Amino acid sequence: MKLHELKPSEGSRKERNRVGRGTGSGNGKTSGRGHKGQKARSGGGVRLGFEGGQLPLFRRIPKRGFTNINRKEFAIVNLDVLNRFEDGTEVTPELLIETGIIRNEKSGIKILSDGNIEKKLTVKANKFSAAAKEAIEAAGGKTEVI
Amino acid sequence: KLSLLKQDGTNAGEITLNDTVFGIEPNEKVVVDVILSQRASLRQGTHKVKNRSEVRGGGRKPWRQKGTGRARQGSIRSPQWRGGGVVFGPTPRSYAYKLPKKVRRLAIKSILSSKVNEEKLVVLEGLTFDAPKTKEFAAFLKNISVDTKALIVVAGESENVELSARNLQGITVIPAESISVLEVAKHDKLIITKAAVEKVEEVL
Amino acid sequence: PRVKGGTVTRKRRKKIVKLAKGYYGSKHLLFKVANQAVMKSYQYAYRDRRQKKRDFRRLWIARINAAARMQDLSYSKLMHGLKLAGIDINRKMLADLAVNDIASFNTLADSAKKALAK
Amino acid sequence: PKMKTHRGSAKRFKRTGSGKLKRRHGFTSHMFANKSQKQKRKLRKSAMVSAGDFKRIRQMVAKMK
RNA sequence: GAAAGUUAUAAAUGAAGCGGUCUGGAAAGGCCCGCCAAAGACGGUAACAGCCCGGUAGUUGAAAUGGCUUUCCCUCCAGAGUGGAUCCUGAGUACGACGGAACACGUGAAAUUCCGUCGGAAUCCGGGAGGACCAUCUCCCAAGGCUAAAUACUCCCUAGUGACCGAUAGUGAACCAGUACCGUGAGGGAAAGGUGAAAAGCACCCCGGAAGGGGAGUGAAACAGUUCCUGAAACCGUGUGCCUACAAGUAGUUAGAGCCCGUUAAUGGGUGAUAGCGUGCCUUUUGUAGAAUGAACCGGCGAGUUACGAUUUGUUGCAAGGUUAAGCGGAAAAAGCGGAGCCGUAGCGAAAGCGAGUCUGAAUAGGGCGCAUAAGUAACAGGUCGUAGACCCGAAACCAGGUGAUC
RNA sequence: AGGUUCGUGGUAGGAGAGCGUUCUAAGGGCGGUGAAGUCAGACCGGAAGGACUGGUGGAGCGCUUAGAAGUGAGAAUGCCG
Ligand SMILES: [Mg+2]
Ligand SMILES: [Mg+2]
Ligand SMILES: [Mg+2]
Ligand SMILES: [Mg+2]
Ligand SMILES: [Mg+2]
Ligand SMILES: [Mg+2]
Ligand SMILES: [Mg+2]
Ligand SMILES: [Mg+2]
Ligand SMILES: [Mg+2]
Ligand SMILES: [Mg+2]
Ligand SMILES: [Mg+2]
Ligand SMILES: [Mg+2]
Ligand SMILES: [Mg+2]
Ligand SMILES: [Mg+2]
Ligand SMILES: [Mg+2]
Ligand SMILES: [Mg+2]
Ligand SMILES: [Mg+2]
Ligand SMILES: [Mg+2]
Ligand SMILES: [Mg+2]
Ligand SMILES: [Mg+2]
Ligand SMILES: [Mg+2]
Ligand SMILES: [Mg+2]
Ligand SMILES: [Mg+2]
Ligand SMILES: [Mg+2]
Ligand SMILES: [Mg+2]
Ligand SMILES: [Mg+2]
Ligand SMILES: [Mg+2]
Ligand SMILES: [Mg+2]
Ligand SMILES: [Mg+2]
Ligand SMILES: [Mg+2]
Ligand SMILES: [Mg+2]
Ligand SMILES: [Mg+2]
Ligand SMILES: [Mg+2]
Ligand SMILES: [Mg+2]
Ligand SMILES: [Mg+2]
Ligand SMILES: [Mg+2]
Ligand SMILES: [Mg+2]
Ligand SMILES: [Mg+2]
Ligand SMILES: [Mg+2]
Ligand SMILES: [Mg+2]
Ligand SMILES: [Mg+2]
Ligand SMILES: [Mg+2]
Ligand SMILES: [Mg+2]
Ligand SMILES: [Mg+2]
Ligand SMILES: [Mg+2]
Ligand SMILES: [Mg+2]
Ligand SMILES: [Mg+2]
Ligand SMILES: [Mg+2]
Ligand SMILES: [Mg+2]
Ligand SMILES: [Mg+2]
Ligand SMILES: [Mg+2]
Ligand SMILES: [Mg+2]
Ligand SMILES: [Mg+2]
Ligand SMILES: [Mg+2]
Ligand SMILES: [Mg+2]
Ligand SMILES: [Mg+2]
Ligand SMILES: [Mg+2]
Ligand SMILES: [Mg+2]
Ligand SMILES: [Mg+2]
Ligand SMILES: [Mg+2]
Ligand SMILES: [Mg+2]
Repeated sequence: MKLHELKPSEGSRKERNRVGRGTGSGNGKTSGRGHKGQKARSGGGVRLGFEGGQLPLFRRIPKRGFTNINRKEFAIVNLDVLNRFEDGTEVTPELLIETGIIRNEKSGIKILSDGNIEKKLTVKANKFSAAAKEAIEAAGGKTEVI
Repeated sequence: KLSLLKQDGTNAGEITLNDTVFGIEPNEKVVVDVILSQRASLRQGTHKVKNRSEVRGGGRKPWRQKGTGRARQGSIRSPQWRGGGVVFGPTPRSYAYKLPKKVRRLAIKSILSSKVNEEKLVVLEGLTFDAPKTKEFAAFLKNISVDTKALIVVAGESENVELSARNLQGITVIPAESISVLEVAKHDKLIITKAAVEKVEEVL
Repeated sequence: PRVKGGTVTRKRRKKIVKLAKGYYGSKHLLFKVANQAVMKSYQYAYRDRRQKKRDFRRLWIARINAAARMQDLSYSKLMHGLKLAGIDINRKMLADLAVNDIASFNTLADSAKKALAK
Repeated sequence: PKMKTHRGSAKRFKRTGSGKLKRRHGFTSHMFANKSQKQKRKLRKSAMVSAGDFKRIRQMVAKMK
C-alpha cells in the first residue's frame, strides 16, 4: 500500500470520549457524575465489597476445607485423540510429548474413556481408568502400567 | 515469471520466483496494521513536565484562611497560579508494541507481492563496482529507467554499492536480510539482485 | 505536543460582538453582555415569528369589520354569509378589496346578503 | 501492579464448571438446640452466590477464588 | 623500570557555476543550460545555496603530558602415593530459661537468624540440618578472614537524538538571579527577549530655556528614530449621516413612515418618529426576575491523564490449539534464534481419590455441581473498575530537624 | 438506491455522527508579482464552522489520507497584566 492512502480496517479503531468540554456533547458541567455525593468527588467511591456498614457477604458465611501439600494432578488423554496413530504402535509418554498432544506432564499421564477407538495399539501410561482399559482390550490392544 | 536483465540494460534471460512469496493475494489490513506498529516504535518519547510537587518553592500558605477578603489559597505553585505546576501533561513513556509473528510474515509477503502485481519490481543478475563512484551509479540508475525513489537489495558481494550510492537522495541499499515492511512501503520501486532473491525466498 | 490557545478564541468572540452591533452602550462592545443580548434577541425573534401571523390576522379582521359596517352588516354576519354561499376568499384579500377596490367588496357583500337571507 | 486477590473470600467460595461461585450456608455454628432437624438438614448443604452479590464481588475473586 | 603499539588533549589538506536572463533594496528564488559527489550534515552570507564562506566524506598529523594493551625486566614459589597406633580440626561458644527483634510468618503446633541477663556441652566411638519433637535415612563440618564480573546512581566531560517548550511556556533564573525586595534570624523570593542587511543613529534651517515638534537628508521602509518586528480588546478622544427636551425604558424583537446611502447584487445597507410583546447569565433548589450565591471590564493561563492488572464489545492472524518472557543478534532498526512459562482441550470432592462422571448417603434411591448441548488464544482500539495524589482548588490540625529573650 | 407507515419538548443520564487547534509520515502544492498574523465587508454550509476581495504586515504556510495529544473557557470571593 502507499503511505499517502493508508486506511485501517473499519470498526477496528474508535474515537476517545472526552468529558467536560461544553454542554453540547452531553458530558459537560458535571461530566457524567451526577450531583453532590461521595461518588461525585475526586478519588471518591468505596471499597470493592463495601455495603455501607452492613456486614459483607463473605463475613457471614463460614470457611471450609484445607489444602493438601501432596496433591497430585495428572495430564488427561482421551480415547478419540488416541485414534490418530497407526496401529501396532507402542504408545509412550515420551512419544505423546514428542507428537505435541501433551505439552507438560504434571504428575503422570492418565487416559480416560470418552470417545471411541478401533485400532490395535499397545499403550503404557502412569494410570488408567477402568473403562479406558476395558475399551483398549475391547479393540484387541494391550495395556501396561509404567 | 519475470525477466532477468543485466546492469547495462540488456536482457539477461528469464527468472522465476516462488509463488508462495511473490504470488499470494495481498492482505491490505494486515499491512496497514504492521506499518502503524513499525512506525510507532521508532519514536523516542522523551518529554516531561513538572507537577506542583516538583516546581521550586511552595509549602508556605500565602495568607490566612479567613478574614482577609481574598480567595482561599494554599500554595504559590498551585495549577491555577501563573508560575504553578502542570496538572497532567506529558511524561516519559515508551510507544513500542509488537504483534504476532505469523501476522508480520503475512504482511511482508503481501507487501512484497504487491510490488510484482504492479510491475514495480526489477530483478537483475548482478551489480558490482570496481571503485566507489556516484557518477557511475547515477548513470546506472538512468540506464534502468527508474527516475523515482528506489530501494536496492544486494545479497553477498555487491563490491561497494552502499558507498557509491550513499549520496543520492531517494536511494537506499539494504543487505537482503534487513528487508522490512516499512522500508519497502517507503520507496516506490524495488531493484533486487538475483542473488538476493534466493536469500529472501529461503528465509520466508 | 503543547497546543497553545491562539487565534481561535478571538475569532469566535468577535463574531458575537459583531452580531450585537447597534445595541446601547456596552451591549455592542463587551463580549459577556453581547452574548446575552444575542441569545435574547434570537429567542425574541423566534417568538415574534409566531406572533406576527396573529397580529396581521387581527388587523385584517378589524379592517374587514370596519368596511362591512358601512353596508349594514357585521363582520360576523358577513363571514357567515360568505361561508354559506361558498366563497373561499381569505381575510387578507378581503381586506385588500376593502382598502382599495371597495366596489368589488360591495359586490361580495351583496352576494353574502343574498345567501344569508335566501 | 497486578491487583490482589481478596484472601478472606478465597477461603469461602468455589468456582464451578460454568464460571459461577459456590458457597456454604451460614447458620451452623453453636445454637443447634434452637432450630429444628429439617432446618439443620437443609443448612448442611451448599448454595450458590446470587446474581446481585455476584455483580458486586466479581473483581475481588477474579483469579481462581 | 624499560620497549613497542594505540588512544585523549591543538591542527593540515580537501571536488564542483563570479553561467545567461526576469522581478527585486539585495538572489540563495522563477526560466534555460552545465558540473562534482566515499563530499546532497550543519551554520553564515542583503529572501529558500551540493558548486560564495566556515566546513563535510576521505586521507594525514604530536614537541609535551595523561590513559590502556602486549613484550622484556623484576619478584616469588614444592606436589603425588602408601599406612592409622598416637595427636590436631575455632569454649564461657553451641545450645537452654526469661524479655525483645528480623525472617512473607502478629507466639502461634513455630523450625531458622540476632540482641540483653543468667545457666551451660561433646569434641571423629564426634557434631549440625532436612519448619515442634523421637527413631531410620540423606546431605553437610559452625563458633577466623579475603575475593574481580554480571547490579544501582550522574555534580561533571566529549559526540549526538527527540511525532519536548518557545518568553504568563521551558529551570526560580534565555537579560550582571538566588540578584532587587521582605525578615532580628532560620528563611521566602520576583519583573525584565526582538531598530535595521549595514548606524548609514536624522548635517543644516525654523518655534522653545529645554523637552518636543515641522521641513531637509540616510534608508527598501522613519506610520522602522535608542521597550525601536507585528500592534488585538478594554479604556481615552476629534469630525460627521440619522434620531432626541410631555417622556415611566433587562434596553431588545415584530409591524413601520421619513431621511441618508449604493453591496461578495439580493425579495440590499444606516438611523429610526409611532404601535404590539417582553422581569439578565451561572450555581443550588419542591420552587429563583429574585430582596439567595458569583462575576468592575478586557487579554493570557486554568480541571478525567499516564503506568501496571481485571472484565466486556469491535477488528485481525492462527485454530484443538494459541503464544512467547528474560536474553543472543543488530543501526535507540527488521528478521532469525530462544518453548522456561501462561491460557485452553474435564469435572466432582474439605481430602485420600475417582473420572463423563463425581459428592452426599447403607442405597442400583433421590438430589447438588458437570457431560451430553465443545472454541480458544495473541495483539490492537473503545467503555468501566482496582493500586498509585487519580478530576481541579480549599482546612482547622499532627509529627521531625532547626531559628528566635534587640519586643 | 427508491418507496409505505409511524414519529422528531426535554433536566440527571445512555448511544451515534462530526467541526476546529498543535505536531508527525507520504503525496501534491503557493509564496518578495507579497506567507502567517491583524482590520473591514451586504458571501457559503443543518451546527460546530469555511471561503473571496481590499488595507496594514514583511517571511513563511496550506491541501488530501492516516497517526499522536499539554484539545476548544464566561463564571472557581480563580492567578498575572
Ligand atoms: Mg466521539
Ligand atoms: Mg444530558
Ligand atoms: Mg458550564
Ligand atoms: Mg455542584
Ligand atoms: Mg450521586
Ligand atoms: Mg514543593
Ligand atoms: Mg508543609
Ligand atoms: Mg515553570
Ligand atoms: Mg510548538
Ligand atoms: Mg484560553
Ligand atoms: Mg437602533
Ligand atoms: Mg477444585
Ligand atoms: Mg461445627
Ligand atoms: Mg581547506
Ligand atoms: Mg574547495
Ligand atoms: Mg532590476
Ligand atoms: Mg539564480
Ligand atoms: Mg554570500
Ligand atoms: Mg525579508
Ligand atoms: Mg535567512
Ligand atoms: Mg571450623
Ligand atoms: Mg540450632
Ligand atoms: Mg524467646
Ligand atoms: Mg548423626
Ligand atoms: Mg529444605
Ligand atoms: Mg521434618
Ligand atoms: Mg569457615
Ligand atoms: Mg511575544
Ligand atoms: Mg519564565
Ligand atoms: Mg536586611
Ligand atoms: Mg536586531
Ligand atoms: Mg532637537
Ligand atoms: Mg526633527
Ligand atoms: Mg521628513
Ligand atoms: Mg528616498
Ligand atoms: Mg525582519
Ligand atoms: Mg512598535
Ligand atoms: Mg484599538
Ligand atoms: Mg400631559
Ligand atoms: Mg417631543
Ligand atoms: Mg417598542
Ligand atoms: Mg428552601
Ligand atoms: Mg435589585
Ligand atoms: Mg454558598
Ligand atoms: Mg459580589
Ligand atoms: Mg478471533
Ligand atoms: Mg514455539
Ligand atoms: Mg447425579
Ligand atoms: Mg479515574
Ligand atoms: Mg538562642
Ligand atoms: Mg429530542
Ligand atoms: Mg412534538
Ligand atoms: Mg456517552
Ligand atoms: Mg503572484
Ligand atoms: Mg513589482
Ligand atoms: Mg503555525
Ligand atoms: Mg492579509
Ligand atoms: Mg479546514
Ligand atoms: Mg487546556
Ligand atoms: Mg476573566
Ligand atoms: Mg487585577
